[PDB]
Amino acid sequence: HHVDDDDKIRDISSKELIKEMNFGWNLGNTMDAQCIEYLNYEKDQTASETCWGNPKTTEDMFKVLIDNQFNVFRIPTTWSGHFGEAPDYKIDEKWLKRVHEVVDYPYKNGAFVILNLHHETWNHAFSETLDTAKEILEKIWSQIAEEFKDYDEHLIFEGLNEPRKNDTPVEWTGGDQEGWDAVNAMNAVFLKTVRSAGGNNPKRHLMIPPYAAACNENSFNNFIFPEDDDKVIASVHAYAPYNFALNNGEGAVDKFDAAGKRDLEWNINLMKKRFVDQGIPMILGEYGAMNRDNEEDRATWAEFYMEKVTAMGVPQIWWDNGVFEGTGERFGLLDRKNLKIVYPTIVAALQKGRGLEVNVVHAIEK
Repeated sequence: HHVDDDDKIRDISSKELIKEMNFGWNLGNTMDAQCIEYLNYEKDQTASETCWGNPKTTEDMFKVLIDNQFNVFRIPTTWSGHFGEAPDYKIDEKWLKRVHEVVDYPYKNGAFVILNLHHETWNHAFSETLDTAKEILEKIWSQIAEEFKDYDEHLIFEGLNEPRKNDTPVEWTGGDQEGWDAVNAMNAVFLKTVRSAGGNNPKRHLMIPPYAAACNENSFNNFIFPEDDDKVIASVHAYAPYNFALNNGEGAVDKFDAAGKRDLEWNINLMKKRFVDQGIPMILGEYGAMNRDNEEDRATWAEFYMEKVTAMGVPQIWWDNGVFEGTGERFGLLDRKNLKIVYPTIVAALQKGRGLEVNVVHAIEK
């Protein structure tokens, strides 16, 4: 130990590393917020951060979550609108500086941080678009890898978010050959680009999604996961059971019933069979259940899903968009302005289901 550098990145496998993860939270609707048309990014390259209504991110927001034993923070980040033309596609310096500031909030506090490319307009899973998309991917990921090359293993890159065939019948059903081929080609570019960047990047842990990051047989069966790289993790998003957790139309329910339970087990089984049983590390980078004024049902669900993915060594990361009111997706858990856990029974259910001591700190008091 004694003579080791403070900069050094541990050479450790993703399967071992993820045993250090408790469970996670996304800074949603923030660095991913995309208001290219409404705002004027050329005149203020970091105003997008608060354009969907969240406050400007602070270090104390992460400290509250750490106090509750969250230790992986995903920072979904939309680059589109903040970078220049071909052939350099240069990221604007002020936007990169702010993204760097936000990553440092959980990072400098010793937690895990995932940084991705989020609501990109240019990386859709189409054939006639793919050449450009690979070119941009390469240029963008080079810059980000260069910016953070000195960061240790706690900073993970997730190459793409939900790459898919936007506005076609196969957008959300798991895709088709054109989409599968495109997502595989883009993932391999991301992977090649980081592994050959400077500093710690060769040993950085890297997440790649199947098509749409979808938990579904089509996507899973057609996803190509790399040989002999022990530092790659599959990225999957799964708000199951959809009718309870995320559906705002006719099939929606506010009760976690015996059928929602079976639907979630089925989904967990698909991940188990595709990844855990194949010795592939995976992280559920998004999940959540909206508030439908049903705290006890959401607590039971969250404990159940946590205990099920914990029972298999898979961490999951709550999607928190800061939204608590309205019709629309109420995934808020942290009140970012008052610095309070709004649904402490949900956080207790995550601690409990993870196998941790239950201790919810900074609860609202109602």
